[PDB]
Amino acid sequence: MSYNYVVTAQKPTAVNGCVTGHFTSAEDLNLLIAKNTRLEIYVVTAEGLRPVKEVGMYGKIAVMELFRPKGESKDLLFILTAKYNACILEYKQSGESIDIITRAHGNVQDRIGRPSETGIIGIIDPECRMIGLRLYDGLFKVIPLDRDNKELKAFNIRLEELHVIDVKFLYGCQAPTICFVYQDPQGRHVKTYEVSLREKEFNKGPWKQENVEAEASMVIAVPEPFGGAIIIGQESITYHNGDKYLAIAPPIIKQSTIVCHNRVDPNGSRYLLGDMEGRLFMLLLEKEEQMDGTVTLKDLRVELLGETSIAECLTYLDNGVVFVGSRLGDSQLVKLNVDSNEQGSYVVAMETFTNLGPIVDMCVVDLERQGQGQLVTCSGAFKEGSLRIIRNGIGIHEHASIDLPGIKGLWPLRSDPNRETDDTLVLSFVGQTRVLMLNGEEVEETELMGFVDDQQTFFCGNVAHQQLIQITSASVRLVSQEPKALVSEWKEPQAKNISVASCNSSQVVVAVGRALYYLQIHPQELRQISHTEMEHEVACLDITPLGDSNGLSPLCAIGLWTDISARILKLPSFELLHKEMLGGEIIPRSILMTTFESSHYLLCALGDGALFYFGLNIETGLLSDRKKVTLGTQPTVLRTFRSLSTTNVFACSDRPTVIYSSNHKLVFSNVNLKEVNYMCPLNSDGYPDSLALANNSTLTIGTIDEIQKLHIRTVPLYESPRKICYQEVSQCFGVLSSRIEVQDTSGGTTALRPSASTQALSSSVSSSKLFSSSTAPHETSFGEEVEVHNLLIIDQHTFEVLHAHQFLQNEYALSLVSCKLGKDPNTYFIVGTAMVYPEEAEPKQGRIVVFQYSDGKLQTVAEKEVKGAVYSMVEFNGKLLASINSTVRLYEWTTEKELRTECNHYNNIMALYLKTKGDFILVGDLMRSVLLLAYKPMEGNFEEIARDFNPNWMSAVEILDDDNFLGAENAFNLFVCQKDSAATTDEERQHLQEVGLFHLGEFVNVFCHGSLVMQNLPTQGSVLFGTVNGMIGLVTSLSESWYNLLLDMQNRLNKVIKSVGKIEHSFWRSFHTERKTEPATGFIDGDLIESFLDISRPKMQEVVANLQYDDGSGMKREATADDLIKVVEELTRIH
Amino acid sequence: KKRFEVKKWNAVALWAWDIVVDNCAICRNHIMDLCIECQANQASATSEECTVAWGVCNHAFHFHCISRWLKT
Amino acid sequence: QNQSDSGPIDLTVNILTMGYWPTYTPMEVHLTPEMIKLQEVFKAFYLGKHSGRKLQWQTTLGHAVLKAEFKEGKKEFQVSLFQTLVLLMFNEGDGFSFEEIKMATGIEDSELRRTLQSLACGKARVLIKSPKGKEVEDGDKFIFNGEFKHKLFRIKINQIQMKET
Amino acid sequence: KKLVIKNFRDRPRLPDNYTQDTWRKLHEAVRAVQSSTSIRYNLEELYQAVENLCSHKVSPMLYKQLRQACEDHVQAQILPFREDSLDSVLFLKKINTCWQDHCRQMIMIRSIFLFLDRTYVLQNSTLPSIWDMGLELFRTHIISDKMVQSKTIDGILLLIERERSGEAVDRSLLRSLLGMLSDLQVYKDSFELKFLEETNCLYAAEGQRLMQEREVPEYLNHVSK
Amino acid sequence: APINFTSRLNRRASFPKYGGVDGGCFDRHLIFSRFRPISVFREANEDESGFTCCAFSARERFLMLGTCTGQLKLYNVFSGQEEASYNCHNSAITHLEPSRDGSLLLTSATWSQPLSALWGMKSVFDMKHSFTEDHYVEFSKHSQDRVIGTKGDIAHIYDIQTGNKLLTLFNPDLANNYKRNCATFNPTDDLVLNDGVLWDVRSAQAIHKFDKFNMNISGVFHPNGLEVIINTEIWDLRTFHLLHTVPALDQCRVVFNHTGTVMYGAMLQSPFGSSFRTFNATDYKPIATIDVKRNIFDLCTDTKDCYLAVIENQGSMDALNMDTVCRLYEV
Repeated sequence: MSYNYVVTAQKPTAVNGCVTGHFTSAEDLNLLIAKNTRLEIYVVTAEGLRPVKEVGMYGKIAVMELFRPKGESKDLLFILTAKYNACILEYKQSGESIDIITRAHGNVQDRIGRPSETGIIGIIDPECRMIGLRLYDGLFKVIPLDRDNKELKAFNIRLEELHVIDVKFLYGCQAPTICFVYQDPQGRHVKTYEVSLREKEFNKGPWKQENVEAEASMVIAVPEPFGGAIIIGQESITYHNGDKYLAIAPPIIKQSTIVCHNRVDPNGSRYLLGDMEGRLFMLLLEKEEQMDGTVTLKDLRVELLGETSIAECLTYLDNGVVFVGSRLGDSQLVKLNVDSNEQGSYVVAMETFTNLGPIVDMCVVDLERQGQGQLVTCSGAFKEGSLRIIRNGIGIHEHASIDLPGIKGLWPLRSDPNRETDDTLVLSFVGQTRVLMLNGEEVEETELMGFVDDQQTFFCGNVAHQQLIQITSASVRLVSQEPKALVSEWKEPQAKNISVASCNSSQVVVAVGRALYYLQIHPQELRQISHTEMEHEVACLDITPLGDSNGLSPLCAIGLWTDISARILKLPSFELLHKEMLGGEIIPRSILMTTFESSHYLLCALGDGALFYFGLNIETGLLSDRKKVTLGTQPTVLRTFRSLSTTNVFACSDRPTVIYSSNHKLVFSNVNLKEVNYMCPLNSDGYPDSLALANNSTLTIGTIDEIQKLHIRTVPLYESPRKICYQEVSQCFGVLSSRIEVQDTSGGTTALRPSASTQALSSSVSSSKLFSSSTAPHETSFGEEVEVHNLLIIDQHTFEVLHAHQFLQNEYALSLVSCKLGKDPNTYFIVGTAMVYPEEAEPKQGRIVVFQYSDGKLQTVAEKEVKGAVYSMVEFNGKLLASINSTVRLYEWTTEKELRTECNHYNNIMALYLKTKGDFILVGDLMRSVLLLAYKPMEGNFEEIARDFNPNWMSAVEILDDDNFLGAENAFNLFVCQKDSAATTDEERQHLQEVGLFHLGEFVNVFCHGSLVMQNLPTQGSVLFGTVNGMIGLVTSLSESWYNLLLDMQNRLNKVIKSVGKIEHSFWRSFHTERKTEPATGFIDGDLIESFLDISRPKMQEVVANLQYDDGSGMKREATADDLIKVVEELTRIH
Repeated sequence: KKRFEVKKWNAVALWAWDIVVDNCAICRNHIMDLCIECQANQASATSEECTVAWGVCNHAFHFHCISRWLKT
Repeated sequence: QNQSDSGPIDLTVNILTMGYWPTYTPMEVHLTPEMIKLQEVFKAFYLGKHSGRKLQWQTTLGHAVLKAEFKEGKKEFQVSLFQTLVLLMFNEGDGFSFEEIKMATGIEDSELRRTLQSLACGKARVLIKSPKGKEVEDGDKFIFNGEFKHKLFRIKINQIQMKET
Repeated sequence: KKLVIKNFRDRPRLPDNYTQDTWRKLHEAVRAVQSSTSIRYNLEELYQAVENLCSHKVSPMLYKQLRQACEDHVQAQILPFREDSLDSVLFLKKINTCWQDHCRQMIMIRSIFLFLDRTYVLQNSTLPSIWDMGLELFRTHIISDKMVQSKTIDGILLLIERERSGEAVDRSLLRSLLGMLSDLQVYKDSFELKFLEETNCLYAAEGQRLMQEREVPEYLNHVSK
Repeated sequence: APINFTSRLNRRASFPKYGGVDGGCFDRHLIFSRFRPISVFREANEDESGFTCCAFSARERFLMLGTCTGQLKLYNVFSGQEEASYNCHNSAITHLEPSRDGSLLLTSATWSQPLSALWGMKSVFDMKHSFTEDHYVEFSKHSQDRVIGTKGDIAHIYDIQTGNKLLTLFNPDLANNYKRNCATFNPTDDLVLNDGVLWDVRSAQAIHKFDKFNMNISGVFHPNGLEVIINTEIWDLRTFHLLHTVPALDQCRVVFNHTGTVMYGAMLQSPFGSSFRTFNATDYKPIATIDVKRNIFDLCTDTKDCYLAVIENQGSMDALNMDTVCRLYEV
């Protein structure tokens, strides 16, 4: 009954290849970015790469390409999913309305046989007769790219080259030929053939198999006039055409492995090649000329263009720019010049894009102390390896700032009666004021005749009848805009200094301690109308007009001292209408009568960091349905502003959140800003739509965008990371990472490049000799490489490496735990290591090493020998629980500061993962899925409780409950198993029975509980996970009623939410393993649930047709297009 | 939007073990070929008169190569 | 149901052992595209469980429930597959000859004569034959019985498919 | 983004007297609170003085001044207890009143100085709040005093031993006074040990006597009682 | 492209499916090279066992074992407890195989008549058909209503609805006269391998004849629909070309698992070897020889590749002084 809800918390980023051509129009230059199951369509212009349309398909994409099947003006897009569902797609733009029209679709899988080890490879004939694919062993599938082949009928050609490396359609031949690199008894060769779908045969043949570099893997088809193909290996490139070939072996490619290529020059003369180290190369084909006019190749040259991010895919776009896509790092657009720069490079970066993966590890720590935890992750690979910090703040867009400290208030004034915009900004300070004249974006200090700058100001602003007003501790000054000079002044009858004041259009309200006055504003007069006196001092005043009143509030908001209370009086006479108690020893600082959305509320901020909110009945002065929330530590000044349409308020505090109305409730979220003590809305000529947010140090002007909420800081390591943990003692993160050294002619390996682990403020190396006598690595092999692992001390605020501790050569750091152990109060970083060699399929030796993060040094505390490699470690009841090969071993930390083994368990194949909860241990395996162990302290040993009988290869695991284990496998599936405690026999009781099964299409690498939300107080829990594509998902538990509610909802939603290519949702959702395929069950596709809001109303009504959902009372309630939105919102606000 | 619309349809089909059963239990040779004794003037010179029969287990066989065993 | 959606036709299949049932003559007829897709899928389903087989569809044996819109409302009839094709051919318009229907439905004349002999001559007529009589000729013109007065749903008009000839 | 202010006439240093005047009013307010008297200045006026004074590298002025002033008062409050009058009812009333009045005064001061309390003081390792500082001073100088702690604990335990003997005692003081010692974190060090030693002695005496009073009774009834 | 688990597994973070290169083509050599015994099945109320063959049932609820006396015994797959016992033949059972649906079981004896038979599994263990000429019986691979029996070098194919013989495939001149000929279907059920000869199931003529590499093992088909092994020779069943040879398959009763990724079998000449081997289905590259040190009568794996059920003789391999038990090893 372990039902779960699954959503994407962060959209996938990994550039799973790319496609370029003329998709959006015949003339446009297009680029499509592959994101697993999604595609983002862009057009490139002089200004950069701009988005066109975001689309999705129900399935992971294996093949994507553009073609023009003789007669089309636009390219058509062919897509084949990992489930073998093919389609032909046409881009359609009905003015502003953009979508994709499916012209053909159908499955192209072979029912009996076994798939190619190369995966699904699909290529298109340049003459566009057919698409050819290498799908099965010895099986090449060809599908006519016709207009009438709606079902995509496929034909099967038997291939002699059973095992191939890379197939591409060839140029320089009228026939639909393919040139490819393949493996046979003669080594690797390049060969060609003519595909024939009607004959189901391969005809010959541009050329015969010819010898290529043993490491050859890539084939480039070369456009006419050259024709032919280019073969690329590790150290050399060859060009083949008929019975002749050219060859070159540049040292610049020899040093790295080329991953991908892309044609630049349409005559087939120039190609871009790129590696995984970040080098981009230009391959130039130097042509000759024959007596018959034939174009042939004379030679091959490769130039190093410069450095880029990892070249997973290259798509040359325009008149110089190429997109460098990476699923192993960040992506970018670089221009290829002719004239070299000061570095000798021809690569000029234009734009860059961030990729939040592959995700290696994750941890969540609140480094801001806002209630919003930030996720610090290990991501990327090679030179693109980095740490990233993802924080959930609705981004602020800052336009200006000024260094004017000691501010105690700020108000924009319209000093020119004939202008709409603000002319000046008035600032109040501890014991003075300033007035800044606004000149577009620039400002200057000015002086107004009616303005005071040698007194503290409580309030300043515009009032009715073209007037300015200022209230100081000394007096109330009414100023006319025309002269910008005083016309009337009011003075306290009690001869006391003003302690509270506020102004509005038709009047002001002031107080001196207890005494309270109502003064009306006339064209040139301040007229006292009425006054009273409070039992206790006034803490705050607000008489902002409510409803449609002519600048006059019928109500007066009063905060009070001593008793700690706020009340509503009828302003004209100060008659009590309503009162509320606020607290004990805490005084209110800000009381408002204002609006959210279109409704009226009363607010009250107290000097304990908490706020009150009340519904406000403006006609009667009554409050109802009050709320209390905690924002920060400061009394907070609450201020009203208008947003994109309706109004909201902002918390001017140490925790600068914005408060808005949602589901008939006032809710809030933190803004990505340091601190605010005072706020006012700004509408000037330079800043026509912004807020001026000021604190006691500086003033900043900007907008709360409410567009971006998740902000990512990237901190490059230039080395692949491995693990991350946090220690509260050193106020730092512990990070494991791996840098690469390579072998040259003498002395073994040496650093290939600089990285964070060597570019440290401090460093050290392990001195352990424990496995000295047993370490005999291949340090005498030219071109070979070694991983060098380090434990880093990372500053929690700066994320610089404060210390880098290197492990022994060929010592891997596989696991990291942050905890205190045994009776030792100190929190330590525990690193699980292993001795790993090229000859050892399985490790025999490793160790558990405990370190202390002390300032700029990493101090070794303990070094425990283990038998096998320590692959995983977790905290377990004050003890260190570690997985060493197949054996799970529990270690006790003694007062001697060293580990000793208490007990173990090894009834498994390999103990791939560890997670703990109390005395329960979840062990992941390679072919046993999830196993459950428990510690039995009464025996001092382990007991096997249950196992999943299904031999799943786990990619990651997590514990959902004592009898419930959630995890994901290498088959790109998610599942949850439950121990059958209700069972009758042991076969059943000891079985962790699959309850739910769901396919993600994503390979989950990391699990951790928690989410990037701001904590201010349908589904329960929050298991977060990261995948190899930068995707971050979130899984929460469901009740029986909500599972069925959402289950019926999914069935309706998939009827109208059409995929690209008309590919059924039943394909992607189905749990797909090596042994069985099953439809999703026990899980909700929460992305489908959210997607409801992205369809037109008529289709929303189709979804809710006959849509009655079971409820906890047992009632079934029908739904309407608007009510099923409410359902989405109920889930949205939780996950 | 049509005068007539189908709501129910019960389709009917005949089921046979093709089973590459264009062959024989006692004879081997394809049922549409000559039944050994018709490949030459053995049982008959009239090779064109060699017929095919069906059984009760979703398959066929030559008439001659099976009925010849009735005497046995 | 796992194909993501389904057609308007609530399809079932009768699978007959050739060694038990009478031999029947099949006809390739102009089935609604939805019927073609669905019977092909059902064929695919059967032969994915019991492979190495072929299924010979008998369009003469199949039957359907067809709803017709009259001046008195939309009523259902129990019709043969061939009667269904004959009647469905009149859902765009009428005034068609026998010969035209034969070509339009793709069935034999003998089969069409029986379908029209019931549909346009018997009780609860769906079609009206202009040359009033019991037998059906090539030149006979048929129109839709808009003036259909009846209270029963799923009226049996397919006696010909359960009666000897 | 930085913004430039042209012709930037400014006043980065407001009149020294303003800063000192706010400081003086707040110092006087503390003195006005002391001895539980009324305040000449309004609470809001003083609060604003705190918000105004508590500026960059200025705030320490106010914390040090209130701390010393509070200390002076706390030290003065030792004297009313420097007596030989071990009155188990009156002494306890006086010291409990001292604490309860002190708490109220620290609340009044903290309320006035709430801005200081939640900024300079709260956001600082080992800056105790106005109440916490008053608490630490109160126990440091008054409760820790040999005369005060001796009479406080003796007054409490003497009423308790009397209660065990069947006397009627002021349990309302025992409750409030032990609440006071708990707040100051002194109960555990000065009271409980002397108390349990004397109380345990009573239990021993009670057993030996009570069992032999009511004609060798079903004594288990006395044990439970 | 690391060899070691620790490096390969860490790479999964950026290189999914498995990490590094080869994947299963390498990792299968770490798991199918490490066998350890977990449990053993023995006859109830007997002192010593007489098992000769075994198979897991269709739903793997129990292990089905044949005895030297022609009996079938069903044991709880988890507990090892005998649940049922039936008579099938009057002599040692050479083969047992369930349908995927589990309705019926194919059994056959080394001698006792009927040599092969169709027995019901559902409700009642009755007979559907008696085949007095078939030494060995086996289900087809795609359409299991059709079953193939072996009579010397002659294939007999029948449909189990009645057991009626449908087609036969044979030729005494092409036949290699293998001692243990076990005629079998290819994955697409349109070729039969019979005594080393590949038969065209659509014409009943030989399509190809393989050389008599061995005298005992006639061969087994690979699930990929491409490769067929004749003892050691790996042939292309589509073109009949020789692709590869693996001597480790010599006298090894090699069959494949559910996924077609693992191949395994016992060694032959009480004509049994004392060990069994596992192979990588990728290319039949041998993974390991498992040092059982007991003569092995038979063996089978399960769907989940968890335990291999091996019938081992713990006695002296005599006619009477024998103890053949089914010992299960974890991969």
